[PDB]
Amino acid sequence: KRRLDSVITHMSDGIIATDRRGRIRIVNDMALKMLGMAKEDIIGYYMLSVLSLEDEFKLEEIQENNDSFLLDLNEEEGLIARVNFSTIVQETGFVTGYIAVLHDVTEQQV
Amino acid sequence: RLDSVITHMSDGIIATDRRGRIRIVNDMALKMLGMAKEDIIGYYMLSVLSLEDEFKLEEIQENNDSFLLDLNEEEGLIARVNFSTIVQETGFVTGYIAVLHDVTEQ
Ligand SMILES: [Zn+2]
Ligand SMILES: [Zn+2]
Repeated sequence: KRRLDSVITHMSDGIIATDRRGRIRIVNDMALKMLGMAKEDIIGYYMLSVLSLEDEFKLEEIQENNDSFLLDLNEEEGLIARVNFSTIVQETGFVTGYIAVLHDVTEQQV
Repeated sequence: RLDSVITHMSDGIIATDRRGRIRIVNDMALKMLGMAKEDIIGYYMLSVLSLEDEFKLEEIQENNDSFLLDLNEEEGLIARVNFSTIVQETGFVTGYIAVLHDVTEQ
């Protein structure tokens, strides 16, 4: 996690944070609305499976500096999110978790 | 295959269906284009970008090059445009993405 670019975040963003093993342990309400899912169907499940990426992408491929993935989060309700993955790291460099920031393509700024 | 693509909050974004017709466009893309939403939605992305002769949808998947476009008349804006595909679990395309980078962008 050398640059902060992939943790640039806005208040309308969906946030997912996982444990050491990539299982969702934090998910904010916006992420649940983007995903059309319930917190109970999310907590403890694998982030990459919930994001429908488990067969094209694995945790090992989340690098120190990642770019973004454009995802169709809800085809049933026309939502494109640019998705920024990143590792969480303690004081000596070791991965303790993972982050997904879900940016609505149509999100606004000032 | 998942395309990884560089994006910034200030970039214009255009999203299209399988036919390449614009369905989603953020406010920044409309500012860069200098065009109104209702003249953009449902029109061909490559027409709105004036590439219609020099680029084709079929080239997007396999292409890696980004292109330099002059975008706004009596505003004269230069953008770097990156093309990629939207692909779901199956592995089959649901549309296409245009990312518009202002060249003076930091
Ligand atoms: Zn955002
Ligand atoms: Zn940019």
